[PDB]
Amino acid sequence: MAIIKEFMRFKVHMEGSVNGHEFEIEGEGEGRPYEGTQTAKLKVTKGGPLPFAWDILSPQFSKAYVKHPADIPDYLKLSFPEGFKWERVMNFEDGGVVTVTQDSSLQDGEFIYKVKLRGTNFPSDGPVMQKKTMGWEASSERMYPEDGALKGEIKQRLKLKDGGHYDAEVKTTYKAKKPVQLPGAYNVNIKLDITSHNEDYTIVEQYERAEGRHS
Amino acid sequence: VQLVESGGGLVQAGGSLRLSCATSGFTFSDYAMGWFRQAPGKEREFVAAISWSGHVTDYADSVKGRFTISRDNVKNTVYLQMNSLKPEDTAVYSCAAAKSGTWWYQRSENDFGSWGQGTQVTVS
Repeated sequence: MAIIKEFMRFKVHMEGSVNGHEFEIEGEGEGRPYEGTQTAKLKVTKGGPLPFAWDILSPQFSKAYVKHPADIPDYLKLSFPEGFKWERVMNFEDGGVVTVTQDSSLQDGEFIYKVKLRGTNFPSDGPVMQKKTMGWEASSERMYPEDGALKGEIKQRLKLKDGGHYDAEVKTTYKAKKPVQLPGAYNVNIKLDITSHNEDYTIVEQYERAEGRHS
Repeated sequence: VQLVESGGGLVQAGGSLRLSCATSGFTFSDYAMGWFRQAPGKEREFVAAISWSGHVTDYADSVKGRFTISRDNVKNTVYLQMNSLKPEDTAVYSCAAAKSGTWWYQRSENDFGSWGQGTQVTVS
């Protein structure tokens, strides 16, 4: 509790590849962990401009910033200063697949995020490789303990510029690097938006708001 | 430190097997695991690998679509479901734990350690 201050900064590094296009992203961010709110600024340092929709990347840049009821153990906050690790698979309806592995630690007072990501089997004419997405709709992640870790499931929806939508099934596993109290099953409501971006999305600012509730 | 493969056997092509590997001596759920196979006279080759969470899997091209790697992080066991078996799948199959606790699509034999004794798979 005393190690996660009410205002926290973080740095993030991502190495990735989508349908063969390789890239690196460096970012800084900040937020109020106990309010469940955060913002980040991200810069494509290698491989820019990206030939794919930024949206598939935005959910990969921070579950330390989730507002939790007092009766729900904040497992991921408790994992610090050691931190936690998480791995994710997003299976999109058109066959596209994104895999992510991530490490979160605490160093010199800030959170350090190391991310690796791979996207594959995205149709060439699909909305991802053609940049036809308008960001994510608000999501509810079903969290539950299992295998000694905290798992999360979500059915997520990307807005399509034609007024339609692009569906994805997301499963994530978060595990503290030290023994900490796991919660019971609950839900986390998440809103993620791109708040600013330059013309070619080589600099992008994001906002996320996350809140835990009972079910 | 201790990996024991089981489930091998002899079947005709088109059949199925399910290899398992029981683990002991380390926090299984923190390590990626890999299946390799070694044919007579040849060197070990990569078959499949699975990250610590089980969400990220990787397969050699020659088995993709036919084989499925999985894991049970409660029982601490690795599995390789083998369907549509072909004669060229005949080999000794061995399981290994990744040396580094940060696997990411690493297929090299040198990226894995603590090898079990293996189990024989023969396909006619």
